Amino acid sequence: TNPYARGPNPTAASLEASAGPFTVRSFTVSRPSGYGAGTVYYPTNAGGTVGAIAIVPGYTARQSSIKWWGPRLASHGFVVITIDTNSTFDYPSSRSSQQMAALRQVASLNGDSSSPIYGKVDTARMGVMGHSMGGGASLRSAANNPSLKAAIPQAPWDSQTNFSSVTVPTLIFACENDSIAPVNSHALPIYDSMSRNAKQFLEINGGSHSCANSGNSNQALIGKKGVAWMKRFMDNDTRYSTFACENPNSTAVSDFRTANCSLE
Repeated sequence: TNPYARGPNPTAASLEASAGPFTVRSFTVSRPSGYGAGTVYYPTNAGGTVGAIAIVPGYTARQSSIKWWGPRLASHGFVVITIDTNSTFDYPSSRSSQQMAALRQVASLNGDSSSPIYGKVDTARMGVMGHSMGGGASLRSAANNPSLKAAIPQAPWDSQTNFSSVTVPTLIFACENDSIAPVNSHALPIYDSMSRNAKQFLEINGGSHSCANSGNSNQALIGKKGVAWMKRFMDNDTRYSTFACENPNSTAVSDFRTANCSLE
């Protein structure tokens, strides 16, 4: 039996719903260390320790742009920290350092008797997500920290596209009509550079640059795939292998690619 498995057996409906089975609470980090601000979302009743995920917004953006992931993931059994960066003008490398600092503070708070997440986190199981320059940050975090269990960059942007050293299971969300981080020069080549990992590419049909941000019209599909990816790879939960590795068969998807994804 998988010591990391949490929650009931998944269905398409359970993954497409606004919330998973678990009750979610949140709090603001009092003295953020290494980043600007943070909100921690956590399940109150997960039935065991859970992995943690740090999410970074893009340039000139704030927590609001990515915060829909907080409740969506936490309600399926993850601790999620959404952050503001030291400056909204920070570039990917700086964003990556702050993303890892956010994971470190979640791990420290796990050992803080006064924190709401005291003893709730399996601090060996961590993941990274982020939008555009925060997606580049997540890729840098994965390349520099191979012990990370999963990475989900959305509409990624960086000054380079070669992330060939990444061995972390990486799911890239791309927005077909993105004019800020065009898929042909960003998301697609970044996806194609990784030959050493489980990976996936899901492009949203007709999507603009913000197609996976808070308020998007595809939270059923995007949330299904993000939660399934984190379940399969952060929890080793093979109940989610089909949901994580399959073509979703959606008219909202204009391009789907995947490699080294079990599907068993």
